[PDB]
Amino acid sequence: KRSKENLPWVEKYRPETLDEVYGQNEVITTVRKFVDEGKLPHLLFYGPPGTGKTSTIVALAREIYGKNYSNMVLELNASDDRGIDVVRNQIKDFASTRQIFSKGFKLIILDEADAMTNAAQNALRRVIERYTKNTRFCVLANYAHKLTPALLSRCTRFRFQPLPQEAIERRIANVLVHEKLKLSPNAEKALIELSNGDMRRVLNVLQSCKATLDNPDEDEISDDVIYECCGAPRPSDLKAVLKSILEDDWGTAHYTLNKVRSAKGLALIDLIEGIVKILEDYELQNEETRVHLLTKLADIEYSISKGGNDQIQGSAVIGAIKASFENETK
Amino acid sequence: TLSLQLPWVEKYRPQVLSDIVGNKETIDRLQQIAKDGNMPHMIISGMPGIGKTTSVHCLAHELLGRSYADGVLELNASDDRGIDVVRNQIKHFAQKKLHLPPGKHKIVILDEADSMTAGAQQALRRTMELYSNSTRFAFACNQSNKIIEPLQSRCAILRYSKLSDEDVLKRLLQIIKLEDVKYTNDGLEAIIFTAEGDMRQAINNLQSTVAGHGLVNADNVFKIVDSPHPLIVKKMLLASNLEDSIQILRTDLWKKGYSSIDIVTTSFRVTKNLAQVKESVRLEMIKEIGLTHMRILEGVGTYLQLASMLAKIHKLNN
Amino acid sequence: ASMLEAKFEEASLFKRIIDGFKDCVQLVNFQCKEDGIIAQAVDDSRVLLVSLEIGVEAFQEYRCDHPVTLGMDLTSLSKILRCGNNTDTLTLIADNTPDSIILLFEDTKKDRIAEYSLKLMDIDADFLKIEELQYDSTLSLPSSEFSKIVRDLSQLSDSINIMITKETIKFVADGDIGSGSVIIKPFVDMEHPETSIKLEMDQPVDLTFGAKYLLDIIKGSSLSDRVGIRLSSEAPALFQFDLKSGFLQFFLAPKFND
Amino acid sequence: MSLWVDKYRPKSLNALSHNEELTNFLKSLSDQPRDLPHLLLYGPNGTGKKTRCMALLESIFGPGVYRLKIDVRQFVTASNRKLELNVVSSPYHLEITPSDMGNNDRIVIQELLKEVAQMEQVDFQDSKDGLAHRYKCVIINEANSLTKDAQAALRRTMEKYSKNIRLIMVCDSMSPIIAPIKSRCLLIRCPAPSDSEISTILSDVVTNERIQLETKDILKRIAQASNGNLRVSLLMLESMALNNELALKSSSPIIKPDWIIVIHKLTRKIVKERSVNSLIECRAVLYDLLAHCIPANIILKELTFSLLDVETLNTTNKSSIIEYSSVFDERLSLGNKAIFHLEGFIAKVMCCLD
Amino acid sequence: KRKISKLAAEQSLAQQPWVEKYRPKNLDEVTAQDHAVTVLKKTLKSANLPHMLFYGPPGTGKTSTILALTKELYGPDLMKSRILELNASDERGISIVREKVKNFARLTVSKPSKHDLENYPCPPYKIIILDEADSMTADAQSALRRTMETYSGVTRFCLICNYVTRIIDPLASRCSKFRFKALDASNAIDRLRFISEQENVKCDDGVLERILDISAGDLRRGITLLQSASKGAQYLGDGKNITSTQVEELAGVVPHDILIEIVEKVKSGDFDEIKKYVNTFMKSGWSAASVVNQLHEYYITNDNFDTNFKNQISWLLFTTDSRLNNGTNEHIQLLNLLVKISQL
DNA sequence: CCCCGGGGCCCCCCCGGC
DNA sequence: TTTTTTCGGGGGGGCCCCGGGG
Ligand SMILES: Nc1ncnc2c1ncn2[C@@H]1O[C@H](COP(=O)(O)OP(=O)(O)OP(O)(O)=S)[C@@H](O)[C@H]1O
Ligand SMILES: Nc1ncnc2c1ncn2[C@@H]1O[C@H](COP(=O)(O)OP(=O)(O)OP(O)(O)=S)[C@@H](O)[C@H]1O
Ligand SMILES: Nc1ncnc2c1ncn2[C@@H]1O[C@H](COP(=O)(O)OP(=O)(O)OP(O)(O)=S)[C@@H](O)[C@H]1O
Ligand SMILES: Nc1nc2c(ncn2[C@@H]2O[C@H](COP(=O)(O)OP(=O)(O)O)[C@@H](O)[C@H]2O)c(=O)[nH]1
Ligand SMILES: [Mg+2]
Ligand SMILES: [Mg+2]
Ligand SMILES: [Mg+2]
Repeated sequence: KRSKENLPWVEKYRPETLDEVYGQNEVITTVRKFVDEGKLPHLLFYGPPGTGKTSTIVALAREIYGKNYSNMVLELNASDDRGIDVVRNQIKDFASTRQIFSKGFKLIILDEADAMTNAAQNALRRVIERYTKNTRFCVLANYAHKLTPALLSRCTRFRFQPLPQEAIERRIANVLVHEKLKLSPNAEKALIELSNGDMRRVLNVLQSCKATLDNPDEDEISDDVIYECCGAPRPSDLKAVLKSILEDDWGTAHYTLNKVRSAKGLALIDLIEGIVKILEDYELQNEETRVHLLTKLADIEYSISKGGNDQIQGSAVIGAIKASFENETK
Repeated sequence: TLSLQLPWVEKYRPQVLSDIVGNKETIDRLQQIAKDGNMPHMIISGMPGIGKTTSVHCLAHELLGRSYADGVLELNASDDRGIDVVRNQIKHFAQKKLHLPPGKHKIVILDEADSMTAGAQQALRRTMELYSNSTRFAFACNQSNKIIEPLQSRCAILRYSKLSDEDVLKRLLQIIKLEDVKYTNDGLEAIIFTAEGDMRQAINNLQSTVAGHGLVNADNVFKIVDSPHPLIVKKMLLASNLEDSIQILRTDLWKKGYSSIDIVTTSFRVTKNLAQVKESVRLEMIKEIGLTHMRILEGVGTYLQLASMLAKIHKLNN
Repeated sequence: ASMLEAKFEEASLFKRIIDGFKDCVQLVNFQCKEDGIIAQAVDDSRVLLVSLEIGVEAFQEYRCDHPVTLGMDLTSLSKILRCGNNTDTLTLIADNTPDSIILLFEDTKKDRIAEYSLKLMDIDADFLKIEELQYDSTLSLPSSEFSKIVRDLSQLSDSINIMITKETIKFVADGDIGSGSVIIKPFVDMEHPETSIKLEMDQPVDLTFGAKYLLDIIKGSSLSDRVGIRLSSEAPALFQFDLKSGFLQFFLAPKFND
Repeated sequence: MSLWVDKYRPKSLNALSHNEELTNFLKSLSDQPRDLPHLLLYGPNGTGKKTRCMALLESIFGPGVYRLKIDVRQFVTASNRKLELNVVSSPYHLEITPSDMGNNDRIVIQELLKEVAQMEQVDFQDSKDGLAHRYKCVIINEANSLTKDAQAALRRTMEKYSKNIRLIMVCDSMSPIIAPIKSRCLLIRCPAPSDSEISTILSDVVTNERIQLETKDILKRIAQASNGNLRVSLLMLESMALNNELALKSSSPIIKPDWIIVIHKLTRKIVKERSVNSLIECRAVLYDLLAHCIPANIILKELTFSLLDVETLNTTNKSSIIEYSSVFDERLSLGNKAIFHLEGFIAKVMCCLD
Repeated sequence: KRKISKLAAEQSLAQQPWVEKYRPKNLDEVTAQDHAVTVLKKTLKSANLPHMLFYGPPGTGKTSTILALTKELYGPDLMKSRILELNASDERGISIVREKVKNFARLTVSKPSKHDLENYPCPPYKIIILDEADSMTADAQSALRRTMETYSGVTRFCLICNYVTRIIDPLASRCSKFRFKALDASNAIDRLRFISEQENVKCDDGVLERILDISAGDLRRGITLLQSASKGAQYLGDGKNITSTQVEELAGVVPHDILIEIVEKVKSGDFDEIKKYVNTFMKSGWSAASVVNQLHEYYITNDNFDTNFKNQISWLLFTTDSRLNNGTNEHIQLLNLLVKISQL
């Protein structure tokens, strides 16, 4: 904990103010409007991993209370005990008592509330209803099916979308400026493609790419560096494998798959996922082809998830694709 | 800003039984009980945000007048309601001597009683029977099945139903006139449609829309309240072509940040409540959905699994 | 044993100080500097703030080269302090960039040495200035009477209401089984100036506090024979126990009046 | 006296009489036992895997390995449930069967084995090389029955404390063993003895016990009926000798187990009658078999192979039967209530036959 | 009791099994994981090690890599106080994660000694290593999410697994992912040859390559096979070279003649003959997985079968392998597979 | 120096979806 | 016309033993 430069990039680049949260303009604008006019309701933030929920709520707490927000809000997460007794005693005491420092309202942040038991959620209902005049609740979740309907009825919901491309590009530009790094356009495209809308993945991969350069001061990060550090297949490899499967005999396809995998030690799961993404754009005459492709590839993925024999699984992928595409003729 | 605006669900909480919309017969019966007296042991069950707690509190207030503080004992899930509590505190309250008007009794309001343990409910039986001459019990719950049969036998069952769109519109218009809210017919229609009979949700959504955009129209309402994903799932499952279902899955659910577990659970529920389709077909689809749900629970929460589930459902429906 | 060396001539004083607020907070940062030791902690419910100060007059010897922050779990510290006899001097020892604190109990008469080490913890707490406020009312009364009143009233209700009016202090509790009210008036006896009750009022006040927090606070009565209560509307209530060199302060937030 | 299967069990590597190549490999392993890795012996049941393991232990340490005692160990679960474990111990090795604790087998791995692993040997057990033995051997019987969590717990225990203990596991099949465990063990195949070797062993027992034999063909028939199981062949020889006043004739019939006869009767009934009432009676028979400690997997295998030996069935029926047997054997592997899967298999077979 | 004097670490290691004896001791002894080892080495000077998720197939060098990294980072003396290792052999319930892991993560880093600061980098944080993290329950994993982020300034987490899908999505998001590749004759031959030379093992040309092919991505299995072959050669005491046939015999690979007989029986198509042959075959104790792998190799690579036959047999083999992976009866599954192939 | 009140563990018993 | 498995949470009965009072 010497300096901020000894931290992982995911934590080192955590937004400190609402102005640094990207890709959530609608939610940020709405919550800022609520806070400015003192019309903050009970909030629920539902979204996938690494979209800015915790960052946004902490930034909102800073906006409301200032630099000393930590002593003016009650933050509980999955790493803490949040049983029914905790709800009855600690949350109830915090919600029904005035602030020690200031004279403002009180904020309770139940991060990862989807991990809370049903009994505690039920106990929270009357606590929320009874102390609304002076207390507000913020719930954060990735899975809404774990939240009781009663709790959902009492909260205003905001959905955090997967981060758009433009927000990721702007944050990457900021990180490159801070770190004195060069990123090629194709490298940025590949990084955004592999991120799948998660900023944490982008930051971790960028840190690994920087660590992979011999001389980061002048060396530039190319798509080759990204693929090498992440150990992911290149688009050319996927295209070649798919072409061999769809246009060559069994021996040639098997040899091509083995050679492509052994060239860089690729994983079969990555090849399957990339081929599925490519095939999703194909215009197929017969629906049976798509049905068989999806079912067989899902079965192969599930089997791979439990281990098994890699060679048999690869041959199964080849055979499944060939058999499914055999239906396009008639 | 350290100020807080009082929520309209609290600012406009009904204070008398006359201000409660919906369930006309039940509210009329409660009004008659309040006017006459001799309140019996009662259990009120219904769905969230329809006016059960409001009804019970209004009844108690109008029945007991100035003696509300001394003659009402309110316990909810946020309080301790164990066997010791039932055996000591509730029993003491029942045995308490309190002079009341000729036809009034002390009231114990056990809100969210469906969360009480079996032992406490068993202990309540003799307390209710012995001191019925001075104390009466009111239960409010979401699931009446959770109340043990011996308690149900001693109580009067007053079941509440979902509020119709007319009652919701009436209450919303009253609140709008009180608050001077600019609105349009499409906005109110969208609010009512998204509320789904939950008055608290409708009022909260209206207040949020007014705070965020001012004008309550369809555009702002949808900007605040998202389209219910169960309806999107229902559209996905009833699509004619597998391509359309896959497109819906990829664009309206997967790219909107909905988790695979949520999607599969919603699909299971929607298929269960899909009366338009034959029961056997629904059972086959439920089997496939269960297979996919187990796979997701094992950790394979990918879009390919959901696509395969949709393909298998399409094959079944062919 | 180079940077920080602070010797309590009596090892029981530090044990009493820790016991005064060990049931209120668990993780505490002790800041030691040339003019003594300070500490501030906030309860988990964030309703009570504990502030301890010990000057250099409270140590037989005290040496601190540079300011040092020691994060401790009060349960472990109390466990360690319970292993020392009442007739042994207690030396606190810490070095540069410390990961531990050394507690050394010495009995020169018996030539007995007992050295314990307690691992430090990383606590991200910044000392929050307790800005001085001109309180409406300020009173002082013997700690034993306040403890007795609090304990008696806690049996009836979980909330105790304190009303300060001209020439009168009233503690009221209302509960399921009944109610209670204790009324005291400022009284001075020159013969024994330790049972006196002193009050200075500028604006009458009425504030309700949780009974459990008052029960925790009254545990500091073992440190001082008197307790000073400062109350003012729209501000936390201050309960101060004065030590020989320093003090122990509790800031308790009142309950919302609604 | 002791049964002939036990009285004539070899006690040394040089006393083994079948699978000479395996004997040579084991002798090579025991030549320099200081760096011996963990061993996993896999093979058909009743072949001599435990006998060979004990012989290898005797070669490494000495005859004292056969001085076996039985102790009892206590275990406590998270719910304060007291469990007893029977441990077979020797001055040089321990024997444990964690499957006796069922789902609690993990505890035995987490506490007992670990406790032995952490304890360094301080007994001056001088070896052939002149230096005292350094490690203590632990045998895990029925290792294929261990739960996946116990196998996972075994991994770092094997890796970290290899200098203090060495594991010898014995299994009928390696299919239930997780890949990390197989990676950590030296795998040793134990082939079943040939018919000639079984006949030689049986003739040796006969001449040692002074049993009248009309011809040597009876021993060959016994070996053939045993299907390569030496324990079964020896026990069958003893049973036949007892049933014929220690005088075996060329017409003496092969004695079959009671459960085998019940399964054959069930197969005949299934082939003859295919209806719901027949299914109910089959359920009754299955319950009777299961109540008396007949494993479900054994029942399924025996039923499948008995059905496949029926002469009235055609190729399609047999193919369907084997497919259903595979599916329902997987179901049994992934299930709890065995009767459910057995009834499903019988119903599917009944449908296919019609 | 006579008692035995304590044995030095060097001689103790010299008498260990080859897998433990030749475990990498520093980051330079890891053979074919440069894409991650280079990044980990760069962290030695950057001193900003992130949370790590090592995932890969068995015996690829994950535990060795983490141990070597911790040693290189801290030194033999400071390593113990800076490391908290929990594996599948320890209780790791939600209570443990909430209390013990959190308490260790919140602790101040142990003060390095003067010698340690002169020699080793000694970064200002400790490391928690959750080996076999895929065995932890979902709730226990969820309990780590905010603990990882809150105390990143003094603690870094390393999770090691074989099946990445068993790690919940939030944790995988929080961790920088390192995939460990399978070790084959093209990337691990140098290490195996070095081990063979250090042990003076005499092998024919291609024997080590054959061992690595048989191991199928697991270097631990290859080293164990090499040690077994060396022991056999030493016991024989003839001075001859190890051969591929001996390696196959030690590895349980079915002889080619038996495979040809099985293939001919399948080609015949007679159910009874196949059943009798399989009954005789299962008495040899051959592992069903090896038989299925060899059948796959024989059939997929054979040029005498058409596309449709290969398409069907690939799915048949995949189904049989999946069923075997669940711990099923080998005899029944093998017979079913052979019959189904015979009916193609 | 001995008895009584009340905090803290220890042990066991039942649920788990909409 | 009768009666089973596992974690985790919650509840509830039972002591145990420190502290404080007499
Ligand atoms: N909108 C964002 N803008 C900039 N950085 C982001 C954003 N979202 C996530 N990040 C980055 O990823 C890190 C984690 O962001 P979080 O706010 O913790 O996401 P999260 O949605 O709360 O994750 P979960 O739900 O606990 S898995 C931040 O410190 C940022 O570095
Ligand atoms: N029939 C109603 N008439 C007017 N307002 C209502 C009505 N029902 C609900 N509301 C409003 O929504 C708020 C909450 O109503 P509640 O009585 O708490 O619903 P509920 O049935 O108790 O919900 P649950 O079962 O405890 S989740 C009230 O303060 C009212 O402002
Ligand atoms: N990359 C490698 N370089 C050198 N030796 C290796 C390598 N990988 C495995 N080994 C050897 O095999 C032995 C075991 O390696 P491990 O690090 O334990 O593999 P692992 O990935 O941790 O196994 P799992 O995932 O727990 S089954 C090492 O002691 C080495 O002798
Ligand atoms: N004469 C002789 N009998 C053997 C031999 N191997 C095994 N047996 C006999 O076969 C019996 C069963 O062998 P067992 O070790 O239980 O096989 P396992 O079930 O695979 O462990 C033993 O009681 C021995 O008597 C051998 O090599 N020679
Ligand atoms: Mg978060
Ligand atoms: Mg309610
Ligand atoms: Mg490992």
